[PDB]
Amino acid sequence: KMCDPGMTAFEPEALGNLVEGLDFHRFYFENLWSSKPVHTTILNPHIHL
Amino acid sequence: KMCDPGMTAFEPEALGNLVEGLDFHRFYFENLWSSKPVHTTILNPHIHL
Repeated sequence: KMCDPGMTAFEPEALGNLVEGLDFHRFYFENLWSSKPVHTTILNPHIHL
Repeated sequence: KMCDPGMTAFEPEALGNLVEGLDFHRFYFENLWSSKPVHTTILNPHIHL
């Protein structure tokens, strides 16, 4: 819901390629994240309106 | 069916050699692929007619 159907993506899992859509991240939602303790921390956020 | 009987092949599994036929890929069809979740993604396809 929070992502556009034609979402553009640059990430190390794409190996320097540009990925379009949500099909690519689905593999990580299905396999890995479906789960040991994990803590995230956001540092120095900047927002441009 | 989709491959010619005298199919030519260059691939890293051939270690820089040119492989003819389908006997070479049979080892990978029999052993490895006969099976955990795997997702393929095709990027930037170009077709020459």
